[PDB]
Amino acid sequence: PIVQNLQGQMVHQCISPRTLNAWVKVVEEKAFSPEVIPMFSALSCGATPQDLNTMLNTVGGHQAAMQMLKETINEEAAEWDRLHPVHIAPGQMREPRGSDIAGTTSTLQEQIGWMTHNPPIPVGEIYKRWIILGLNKIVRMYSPTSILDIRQGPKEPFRDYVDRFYKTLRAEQTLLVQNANPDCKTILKALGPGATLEEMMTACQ
Amino acid sequence: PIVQNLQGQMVHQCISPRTLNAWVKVVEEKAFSPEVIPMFSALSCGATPQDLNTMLNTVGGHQAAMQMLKETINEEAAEWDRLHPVHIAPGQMREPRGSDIAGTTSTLQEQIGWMTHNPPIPVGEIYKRWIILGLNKIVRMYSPTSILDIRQGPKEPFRDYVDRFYKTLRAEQTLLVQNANPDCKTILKALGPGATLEEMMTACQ
Amino acid sequence: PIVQNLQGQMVHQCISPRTLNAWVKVVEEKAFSPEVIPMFSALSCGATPQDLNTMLNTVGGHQAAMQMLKETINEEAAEWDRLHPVHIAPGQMREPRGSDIAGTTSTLQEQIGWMTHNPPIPVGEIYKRWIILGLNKIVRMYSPTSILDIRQGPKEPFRDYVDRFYKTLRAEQTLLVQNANPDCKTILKALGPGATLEEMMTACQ
Amino acid sequence: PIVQNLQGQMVHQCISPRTLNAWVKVVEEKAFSPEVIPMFSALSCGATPQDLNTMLNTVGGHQAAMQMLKETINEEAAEWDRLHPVHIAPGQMREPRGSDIAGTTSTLQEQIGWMTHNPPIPVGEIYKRWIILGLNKIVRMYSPTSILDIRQGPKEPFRDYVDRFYKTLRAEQTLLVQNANPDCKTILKALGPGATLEEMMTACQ
Amino acid sequence: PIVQNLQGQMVHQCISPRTLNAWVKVVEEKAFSPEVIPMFSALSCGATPQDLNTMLNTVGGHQAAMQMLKETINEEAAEWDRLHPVHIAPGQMREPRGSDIAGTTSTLQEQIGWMTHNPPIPVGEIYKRWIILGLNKIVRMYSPTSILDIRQGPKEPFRDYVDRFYKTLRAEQTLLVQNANPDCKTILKALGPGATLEEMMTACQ
Amino acid sequence: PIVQNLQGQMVHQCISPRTLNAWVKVVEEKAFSPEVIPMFSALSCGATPQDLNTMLNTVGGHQAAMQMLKETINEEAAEWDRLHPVHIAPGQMREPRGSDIAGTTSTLQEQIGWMTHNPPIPVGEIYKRWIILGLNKIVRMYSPTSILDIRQGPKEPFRDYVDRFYKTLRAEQTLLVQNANPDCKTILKALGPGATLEEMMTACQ
Ligand SMILES: O=C(O)c1c(C(=O)O)c(C(=O)O)c(C(=O)O)c(C(=O)O)c1C(=O)O
Repeated sequence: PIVQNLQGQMVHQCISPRTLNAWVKVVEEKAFSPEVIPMFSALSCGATPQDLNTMLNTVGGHQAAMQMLKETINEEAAEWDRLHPVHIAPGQMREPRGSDIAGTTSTLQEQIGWMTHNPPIPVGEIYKRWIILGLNKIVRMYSPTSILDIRQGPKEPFRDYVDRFYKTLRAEQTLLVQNANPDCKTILKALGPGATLEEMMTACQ
Repeated sequence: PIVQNLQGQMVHQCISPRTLNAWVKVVEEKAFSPEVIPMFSALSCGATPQDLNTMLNTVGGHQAAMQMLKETINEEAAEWDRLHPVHIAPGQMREPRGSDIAGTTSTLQEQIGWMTHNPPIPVGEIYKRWIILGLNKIVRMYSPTSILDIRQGPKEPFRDYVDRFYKTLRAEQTLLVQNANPDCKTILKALGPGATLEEMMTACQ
Repeated sequence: PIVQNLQGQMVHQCISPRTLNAWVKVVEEKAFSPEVIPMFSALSCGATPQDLNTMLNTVGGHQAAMQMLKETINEEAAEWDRLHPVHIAPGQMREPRGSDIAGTTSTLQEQIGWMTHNPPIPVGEIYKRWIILGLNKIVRMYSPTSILDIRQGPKEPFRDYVDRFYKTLRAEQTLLVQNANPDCKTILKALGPGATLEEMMTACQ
Repeated sequence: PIVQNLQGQMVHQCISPRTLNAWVKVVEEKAFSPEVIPMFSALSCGATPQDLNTMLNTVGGHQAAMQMLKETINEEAAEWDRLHPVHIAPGQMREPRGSDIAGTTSTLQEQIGWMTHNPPIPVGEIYKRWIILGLNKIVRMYSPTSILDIRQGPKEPFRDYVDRFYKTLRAEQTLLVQNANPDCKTILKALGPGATLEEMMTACQ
Repeated sequence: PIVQNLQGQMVHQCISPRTLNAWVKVVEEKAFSPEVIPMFSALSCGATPQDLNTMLNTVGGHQAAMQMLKETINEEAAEWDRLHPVHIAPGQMREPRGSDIAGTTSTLQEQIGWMTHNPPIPVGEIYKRWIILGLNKIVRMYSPTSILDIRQGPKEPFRDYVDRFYKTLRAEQTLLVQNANPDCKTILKALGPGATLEEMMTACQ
Repeated sequence: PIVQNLQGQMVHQCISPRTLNAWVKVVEEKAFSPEVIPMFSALSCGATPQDLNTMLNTVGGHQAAMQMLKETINEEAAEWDRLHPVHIAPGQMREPRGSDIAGTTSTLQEQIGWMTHNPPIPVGEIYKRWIILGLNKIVRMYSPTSILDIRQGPKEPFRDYVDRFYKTLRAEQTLLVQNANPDCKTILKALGPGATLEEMMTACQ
């Protein structure tokens, strides 16, 4: 990543073994559950494109997902090149193409040059956005259940049902009441409109 | 978070893999037991709003709770906007709205600008207060037992009973004596008024 | 905590995830065995009152103990206010009350101001003393056995007996010989007065 | 490795116990699965040739692989010497031979001298390229299955089949449709040409 | 401990949670096996007397040993006071007594003052020597077996026997041949005088 | 060890708990498998003689090996004294004897003085060489099998056989073909001379 040193200059630092292991382990344990995306984003804080490829490339499983991700990245790269055509002046900085942002045709030094320029050409942040776009599609693809099929069991605590409901809604990216069981549905219908989730949860507790 | 470097300037630092993992693990292991709140507060020391959302968003379970939390945050944000209406001067700092404090409509750079201003506009601390307000409501909601139902068993050591009593009181946010078993109740009644907890515990040991 | 930076100024630093976890784990594993107190003291090196409350508040169990601790803290705070009555001059430092030392009515900034003043008003150290006073009372309360009941078994190695003896004495805060078994008692009686523990242990080995 | 200090000079640092352990553990757990190579590359960020040999030499198993790697390294070293023949001026820097790049005939001090020269003679990066060339050959050798033999089972979810397919293709370094089972093959044939992987995966979900 | 900062001044640093845990764990796992002493010495590098007491006091078991250690420390302290009698000049440094070196009657500030004086009065190193003296006595006391009773079994590999022999000798603080089994004894007798351990081990392999 | 600080001076640093634990654990898990030596060398990067003794002395088992190591060290020390006889000028640096290099008769301060002199008298590196010489002898002694006895089983994959072969050769410090099983021997004989290991392994795959 690029970080501020103690003196206050923006310097490149090696990606840490702790960061590398954290990402690999979270993918092993959580696959593409929605909460993996904000973990990815936080673990890649200050990442160069090189770092971002490192993180993606260190994943051993899920190669169907990783191939879908490349497709998304290539679509975003092509759209970048459409909006940002490029024409080298000796010792000067060239303008990044899509594949330079994605780290496949740019060097680490070029990446550092862009990201620490004044003003910065934030190739790490641009690439991270494309990756997250791609990961969101994967999360939704691998979401196993429609919210229409999240219905409260006859003996299921309301809390547990609501957990399943909003878990599913998050992965999928009135119905809460309609899908409740008969006893809690009746209680919730008599709360009237504009009840908060807290009030519903209290009511069916 | 925003931290003091070695030289003494307030700089942004990436949230650490250790911090991220600690929060996720404490929620996995403790759910919304009351002691999770001071852990949250300590793990988010110096946090930007971005960091605070990261921590909340990396939680995979408990989505009923996370949705209740958003409701609380939105109520606190709306009350902020009521008390702090906002009117951009080129190169100048805009005033934060509720949704800027909550990190949903403000950039990391804006957040850093506010938090390191002289005097600081402490958007991380303001947001953390709203979050803790929300978490406290959740702790109380998920508190399983009334203090009225914490009663000492016939063979239950007084210490163990008092542990359950104050554990419950903490989650719920004279009765100690009334809920004691017959033998310890008699001992405690004869200590008279103004006995300390230490003296009660000694007496029934 | 407040620490010396690399340059040599006294700066506030966030309490680390490692420190937080170490304290929580030691309480989980050891409860109020006497050795927990020096661990507490070492883990809270340079602690502000805020840090000290964090450590105490992150403990999930033992709420009978934590309530006894508050009582001790309140007694020490009241005695502080008796010896140190307080009368704000714009931009000047106010004098700390007991509840300010205990971190319940003082801000982090006030705490830093006191602890880094020249000379320092060491509110973290003062509060830590009160807490340790309280923890010592708890260790003694939870000490399960009188030293009078630590007696050497007929087949019990002398070393193991002495371990139990001094373990108990430490928790409780001639008898070694009297409580020894008949065979070792006879050996120890013939060593005469002024035998070291080493010599006794050698003698009964 | 060679790193930037806080002041901004390029200094040698000892390889960390964390880095050493991470590499050894990844080889123990993953052997020569393709994802081990980007992990190697990231763990050896800023590595001297000495560091690179350390990492390779700390591997206890897989000595057939490590011997094949030496062969590749020696071929790359010989090709370096063919393109870069060398002729010592007192106190001056000598030009590196292949075996100097590979760290077998150069000292740590010579390596640091080359890597921190202006412009740098990047012996660590040159050697890392040769090593990765060698590791790629090993990954391919140890790839157990031809892509021709990755065929979807009659009850096998399409996702799981695609995972196996691209996993195999990666190790090996239209067919997706041809190797699908009859039911999904029919669905995929009716999508027509130019279907994305996402669309295929959606179609057979 | 007292350490050199980045600038090069001798500063106090808090004892780390990692150091504290390492010591406690090594005592839990190894008790007073001889190798615990060099681990102690290395873990207490730069330690103040306060740090040294912390390490000793965090040990929960082995209180017979810890009491023997105090006896040794008190003997060394008394001998210090015999050789170094002491007579306070306002703002000046007082001379340390034995109990000041042992950290029982000196403050952390006094300890830092002595250890960072020019020339240093190395109270941490002096105390560490007394502690190690004490620990050595304990290692020897808890050594379970005489070297006279380490004899090679009829089927026991010579290597394993030599391991037991020198393990015992280390704890206890020609015979190798005499205690060997008949077959290896005969081989070793025919090597003649001045055989190295390597040659003996080769001979009986 | 001696390290470069952030400013760029060569300073002494305490050996870290992580380093100490890594060495102890690698010896526990791997004993004197050949790969332990490069791990030792990397873990003792920048080590003083004091640090090197610490690492060796913290090993609890393998005392036959540790005694053989001392013998090797004493032979290397005696040869040092033969080549480097020594004659103290007030405030000046004395010349190191063999036992000073081995850290048994020199102080930490003397060691630092030699290692940071201009030019450095690299006593840590000199001692490390002697230790590694000694460790190599031990690796070879504890090598359990002659390369003559590594022969491919009738059903043994060629890869697994080659792994055992080069593993053994490494510990021991044409035959590959001769020791292959009949079927692979025939294949390898028909490749002709100058086949690479890769080509042999491909051929028998
Ligand atoms: O191994 C490290 O270099 C390290 C250490 C460490 O010195 O033990 C610590 C640490 O002080 O405990 C920390 C840490 O602050 O938690 C880190 C870390 O930043 O994660 C590291 C490390 O860089 O790995």
